[PDB]
Formats: sequence, structure tokens, C-alpha cells
Amino acid sequence: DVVVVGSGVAGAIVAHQLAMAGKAVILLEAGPRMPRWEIVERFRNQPDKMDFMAPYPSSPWAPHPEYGPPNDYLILKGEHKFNSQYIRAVGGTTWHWAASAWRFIPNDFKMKSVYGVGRDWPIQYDDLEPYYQRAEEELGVWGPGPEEDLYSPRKQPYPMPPLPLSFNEQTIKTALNNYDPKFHVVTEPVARNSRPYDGRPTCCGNNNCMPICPIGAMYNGIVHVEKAERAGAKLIENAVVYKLETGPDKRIVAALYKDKTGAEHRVEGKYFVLAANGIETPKILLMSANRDFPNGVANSSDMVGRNLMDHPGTGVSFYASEKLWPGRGPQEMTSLIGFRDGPFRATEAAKKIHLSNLSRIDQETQKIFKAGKLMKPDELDAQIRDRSARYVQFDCFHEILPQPENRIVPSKTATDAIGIPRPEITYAIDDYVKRGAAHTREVYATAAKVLGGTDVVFNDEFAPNNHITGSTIMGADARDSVVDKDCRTFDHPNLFISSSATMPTVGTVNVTLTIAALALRMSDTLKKEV
Amino acid sequence: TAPLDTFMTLSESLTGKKGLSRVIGERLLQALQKGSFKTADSLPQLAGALASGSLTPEQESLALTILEAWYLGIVDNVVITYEEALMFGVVSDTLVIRSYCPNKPGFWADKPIE
Ligand SMILES: *Cc1cc2c(cc1C)nc1c(=O)[nH]c(=O)nc-1n2C[C@H](O)[C@H](O)[C@H](O)COP(=O)(O)OP(=O)(O)OC[C@H]1O[C@@H](n2cnc3c(N)ncnc32)[C@H](O)[C@@H]1O
Ligand code: F3S
Repeated sequence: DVVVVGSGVAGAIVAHQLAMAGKAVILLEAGPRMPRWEIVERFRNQPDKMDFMAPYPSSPWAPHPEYGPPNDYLILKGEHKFNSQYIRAVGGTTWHWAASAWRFIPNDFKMKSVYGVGRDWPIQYDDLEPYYQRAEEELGVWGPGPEEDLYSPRKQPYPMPPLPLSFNEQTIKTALNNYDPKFHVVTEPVARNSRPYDGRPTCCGNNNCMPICPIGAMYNGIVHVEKAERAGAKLIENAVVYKLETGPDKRIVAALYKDKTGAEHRVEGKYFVLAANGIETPKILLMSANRDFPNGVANSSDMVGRNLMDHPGTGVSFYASEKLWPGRGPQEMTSLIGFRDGPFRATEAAKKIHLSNLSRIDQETQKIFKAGKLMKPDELDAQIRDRSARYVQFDCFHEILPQPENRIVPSKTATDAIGIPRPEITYAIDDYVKRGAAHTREVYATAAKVLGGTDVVFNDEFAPNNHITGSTIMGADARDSVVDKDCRTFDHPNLFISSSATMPTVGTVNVTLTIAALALRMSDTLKKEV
Repeated sequence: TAPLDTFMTLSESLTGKKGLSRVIGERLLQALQKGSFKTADSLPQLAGALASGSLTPEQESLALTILEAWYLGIVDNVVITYEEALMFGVVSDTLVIRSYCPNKPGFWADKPIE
């Protein structure tokens, strides 16, 4: 009936919707089923608790990127590393996310028209709103009410209100908004429970959201996998897909997948949804070149794997003069959103900026022992407490504009343990981002000044942020674009792509709520095809 | 007086904490032995120099290494323990150990009391 490929959120929502409307479903997950208690124990037993991939092993047959230390799965060329993370396992990469759950703002959808750069969406905010709201309700998202304007106009209030801000984050909101109300520091919307919700407990302040909440007080992809399964979808773990076959009638006829042995298998149904992620999905597509489609399925555009995007990151850290004590409650409760929009967006990149509320005991204890100076236990404790108390760090997402030379292709040369080719990402970061970043570095310096900042360190190397978007871009017309404004493939009237791959613009904020929205949209549209 | 005995009394002096666990102490010892404490004279010599007089940079640096292990709970990028790592007890009044709830919940709006 429907084969869905990818058991993350993008694809589990879809699977759950349809198997609810009775129409029988098959969900293929490359990775294995690993339960929460195991991820947790793996975390407790990892030596660098700042490595958010570390408690998620790459299966030989369905590997994913690692960097503590490198496993080399991705082939990175170009001028910059696309060292984003993701997880291959039942439930997908939102095992390990922060559950930041934003909406894009209206102008984000009309970037060339309005700002004369990048590239419009076909649909616009209006069209997405009611799906945002449904996504918020399905994920369980809390957020502020009318006392704070998040610049994406709402029909309903948030399903939940925030838990109170930590001292750290409220004090800094108050101080920063008092220096410059332009900054508009606000409480951040997040897929996390301020009360018992859809059967999940309220948030307790494990301060471990990356890389696992132990109790599921925040949303994880697994929630809708389990939903889909009770609603009668068939989960097949360790089924890693490497080809879709195109049938005579131009549609999609089957998906081919290797198990953990390298042995090959074949799955048929009526409709096909790729919700692999923004890398593995292009990869499957081009692995699938064949007689009638010499350029790889859905790629009459030449745009598949292309347009690849993520939020080039940039940071500051210092010791504040006031005590603040990061590490209490969630790792992020707040954001500084006053530069998501502006005329400047024609010249240079917009950002969201966010203060970290991560515990820094380890970090700052480690630091002190590096100074190579024996202390009386009392000095040592005094200092651990003080340093851990006063550390502050800001990071940020910059927008990067969709660019066709930024792309992922399946390696001609390199391969994995079961004989599937490997992602080869070319990627560069141009002056649009870099001029945005120069302004950010000034906000940072000002934040430091305001907060009595000491030992200020600027982090000017662009970090990844795991927001993998572009690679099957969304279009009006089917040749500079892969999917219509419904995430139907232009080339295959029975293939949809549920992923941030589809998003032509990456905007200023975490992309996953938008995905959840598109997923529900798609699932409506598909519910109509008997 | 075996190596453990000396280790344990050493660590007490260095950490200032009474009632350090010998079960964990054993494990830290054995991991530290992989590639520290060249001799068998090191531990005793460290105790005497510490207890009374004063330390070579090298001796200082051994003491640090011992301290490092108790406070971080890790030795050569292996976790010996997580809960009982001492840095957490130094801030247990205010900060949680990541992945462990406070026994009563949403506490964190307060400014901590010094
Ligand atoms: C790493 C990370 C990511 C992250 C984050 C923090 C961290 C540390 N914080 C986020 C946040 O605050 N807000 C947000 O919106 N996103 C955040 N992210 C990224 C987020 O996890 C992703 O955007 C999200 O997971 C995307 O959802 P999607 O379902 O599209 O992708 P996925 O969760 O990676 O799931 C993909 C599944 O498909 C399977 N797969 C892949 N290839 C294949 C093949 N060939 N065959 C079969 N299955 C396949 C994967 O196994 C995976 O389960
Ligand atoms: S990991 Fe879990 S309970 Fe609260 S702050 Fe983070 S969600």
C-alpha cells in the first residue's frame, strides 16, 4: 500500500497518519532498534559527554558520521566541511536533538522576491500555519504567549506554557533586552513537557537533552514509530534501501534494500515516501539511475543532492562577573531572535542567537587540572564552583543560501561494508554568511561587555548544526526543482519526499518543526489517494 | 601496607574527603597503573613528600593525576565512574548530574545560595 523509507519523525508521522486511516503501511529503517535505557547507559559510560553522537554506534550496515574520532563515512571536499551529524536507527536523529521547535517566519518563504537573493518557496506561511499548529500539538511543544512576539503569527496558543526560565537565562534575558530591546531575547519554543502530555512525563531537568533525555519528557522520533506500530504499520529494522525501481508507467514500482548481511530484498506497494534524511535520501535517489532515468530517479532537474544547506555556526564564551550557574533545567530555554529579519537580508545573513544553559562542571574542572597546579581541596572546590558558576556561552545559526554547487553525490570510488556507495559532500560557505557573521561577532562582544565578560574567547570557525536541507529542493516548475509544492516528485506522481531536503530555504532556526508540518500536510494529501 | 592502602590515604589527603570508596578506589588505582606509577616507590614516596615536606614538579604532577582521576572519574578516556566522580559532589547543592533528575523537580528559577 505505502512503503515509507526512514523511521525518523519525518517518516514516522506519515506512516502513523496513513495506518490510522486504515491503509496498510510498511516502514523501512536502515538501522537497528535500540531502546532508551541503552542509549542512556551508553551515555553514562562515554568519556566525552560533549560528543552527542557517541552513545549512538554506527552499525556496519547502516553507518552514520562520527568525529570522536573520525570514522570517515562522509567524504568531505570543497572549501568547508559538512560535518553535520545524524543517527541511523529506529526513531532517527531526534533521539539526540535539543527539541527546539520553531516556525519559519513569513519572509523566509519569499526570499528572492523580497530580498532578491536565494529563492522563494512556492507555498507561503499562510499555507503552513495550521500544520505548524498540528505539528506542535503532535510533538508536544511549549512556548510563550502574547507577552513575547516570535514573529510567526499564530491562530492558537502553544499547547503548553514554558516551565520557568532558569536563573541563568532569565537574568540574561533581562539584562540583554535592557541594553538593547532590538535583540528581543525571548523564551524558546521546544518539544518538551511542562506537564504530563500524550503519556509522557513532565521535564525534570536532567540537563541532558542532547544526547538523551532518560525519561522522554521531550519529544523523540520514536514516539510516532511506536504510534505507527500500534496503528498497524509494519516496522522492518535493519533494512537499508539502495534502489527504487521505476515501472513502465513512469511511476515507482519497488524499493530494493539490503539487510545487515548485504543480502538483497524487494518491497512493493502503491505509494512511496522517502524520509531518509537530507543526505541519505539524495543518495538513494541517484543510486537508482536506470534505463528510463539515466540521471537517477527524480533528477530530470539535475538538482538532486544539490542546493545543500545547513546553519553555519559561530560562538562566544567568557566568565561573567555575576554568578549564573548554567546547567539547571534544560540545555536551552531561550533565544535572541531580533536578527532573523531585516532589509539587511539582501546584503548579508540573518541569524538566531542562543545562550547555552548546559552544565559546565566537567569542562571547568578539566580546565583547572590543565593549569598543572596542585591546590588544597578547598581552593580547588572554591574555584570549580566559581568557574562553573560564571561561564557563559552564546552560539548562533546563520542562514546559508541554496547553492547548486553545494551538493551531495554518491561516491564513484568509496563504499561501505555492504557495498553501498558513500556520501560525497562538496560544500563552501560564501561571503553572504561571512558578512552576517561579522555583525554577530559584534553582538557577541557587546553581550560580553554588558555581562562583565572576562576571558572572552571568540569562536569564529563555522560549526555544523545538523540541519540538513535543500537536497531535493521544492519548486514551482520541475526543472530547477525536484518536488512540487506538495512534496510530490515531478518525475514520479507516486513518490513523495518527507524531509528537510525539500525545503528550498534553511532560514534562521532549527528545521525539524517545519518538517513535522510538511509531513502532516503530505499525509493529508496522500490520505486522499485511496 | 599494600598499594591500595597508600593510594587511599593519599587520595584522602589530596581530596580532603573522608570516606572515599575503596571499591572505586581500587578501580582507579588499576586504571592509573596502566601507565602511571613507574616504580613501586612512587606512591609511598609521594605520601611522605606530601604529608610533610614538598614536591618535585614531577611529584606535584603525580598528585594532580591522582586528583584528576577522583574528580573526573575518568582515566585515559575510560569512565571508571560517573555518579561518584567527586566534582559533582562539590556542586551537588545546586547542579545536577546530567541524566539524573533532582528528587523534587522544577527547582531552577531560584538563584543558588552560596
Ligand atoms: C544531531 C542533532 C540534531 C538536531 C539537534 C541537536 C543535535 C545534537 N537539535 C535540533 C533542534 O533543536 N531542532 C531541530 O529542529 N532539529 C534539531 N536537530 C536535527 C534533527 O534531529 C533533524 O532535523 C531531524 O531528525 C530530521 O528528521 P528526519 O526524520 O527527516 O531525519 P532523521 O531523524 O535523521 O531520520 C531519518 C531516518 O531515515 C533512516 N534512513 C536513512 N537512510 C536510509 C536508507 N537508505 N534506508 C533505510 N533507512 C534510512 C535513518 O536510519 C533515520 O532513522
Ligand atoms: S533531557 Fe530530559 S527531563 Fe528535561 S531538560 Fe532535557 S528534557
